[PDB]
Amino acid sequence: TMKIAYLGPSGSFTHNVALHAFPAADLLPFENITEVIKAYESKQVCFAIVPVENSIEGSVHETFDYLFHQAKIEAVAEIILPIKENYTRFWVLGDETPTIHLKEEDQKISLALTLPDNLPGALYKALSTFAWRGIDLTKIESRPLKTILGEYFFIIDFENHNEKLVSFALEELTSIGIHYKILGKYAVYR
Amino acid sequence: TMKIAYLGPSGSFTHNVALHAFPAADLLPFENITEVIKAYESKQVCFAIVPVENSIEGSVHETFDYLFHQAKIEAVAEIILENYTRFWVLGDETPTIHLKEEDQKISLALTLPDNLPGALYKALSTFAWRGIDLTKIESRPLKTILGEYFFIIDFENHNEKLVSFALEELTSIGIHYKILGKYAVYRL
Repeated sequence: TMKIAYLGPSGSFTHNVALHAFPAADLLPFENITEVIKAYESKQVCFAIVPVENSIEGSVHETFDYLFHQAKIEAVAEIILPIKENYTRFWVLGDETPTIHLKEEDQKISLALTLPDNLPGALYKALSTFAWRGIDLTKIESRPLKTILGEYFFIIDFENHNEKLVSFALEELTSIGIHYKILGKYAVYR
Repeated sequence: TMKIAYLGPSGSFTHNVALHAFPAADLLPFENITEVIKAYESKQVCFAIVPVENSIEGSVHETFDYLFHQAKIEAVAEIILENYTRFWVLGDETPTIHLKEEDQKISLALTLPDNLPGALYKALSTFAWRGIDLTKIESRPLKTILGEYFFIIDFENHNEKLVSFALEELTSIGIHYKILGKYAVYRL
């Protein structure tokens, strides 16, 4: 919690976001999302703040590809910013849940799933696991696995209001042979 | 003397795709994907060739957004080789393509009830119980509010009457669809 990396330059939307999450902290700018996250990995900073999704353009490829393939870091808070495109989701990445007293709007968990034989055909099994328990899917996005055409990993968000039910959901995924990476468990602030 | 639009400039990857797919044709370049499709919409050309999926970036946002939000046209062929690996041929019927035919597929853009992604499992279950294999699932913002999307699914079109019942079932659930294409898949 001392030093915080954000997507530069100074006065950026991401800068504005990092100020609210960490008002007492030393905020250091980095030139691109990859370097922001690498800054944490190198232990220069304590948390990193990056844009992850926009209401018009969609998910930020750079953020999710790096977080899945390379990083061993989690989203620990989400802040939604109005833009005058309209709304963007920003994640606070780190190792602990920071204390943030902004208006809480939601609880979520984000997963990166890969399927057996990397077949998209078994996606329904993964979604049914959460569906039958009434855990609502709020987002799904596919990204290239960077192996061959037709192999992907999936970014899925679910409501995380009932964390113990979610835990069983994840256990069932495992029992089915579906592999997942937890990208984050976090509160959503607007 | 068929005129065909492709994503420019001359010597682009898409040119090269079109060059191999359509050796007898007059190939006209356009500056961006949106303009390529408009070339067809405006009847300047008989077909347009645009990238739909990239090995690194993934699905091409521009292509799918325009086709969903703005155009009322279908892909009539897919070629496996702004993007690098999957290309759609847009037009009104399937043209002669001088590549190896590999597959029959259909791509659908789905919207869900109250536009929340939560009912996606229903759309997928509809195809799953019939043994219709999905080969891709992508989403794009609906451009309404954050958390609202439309969903692109590609599936095998091996059994067309089974597909027809699936669509009926989608309908009965209140899931709506736009057919982005019914097409054969060709390999360069």
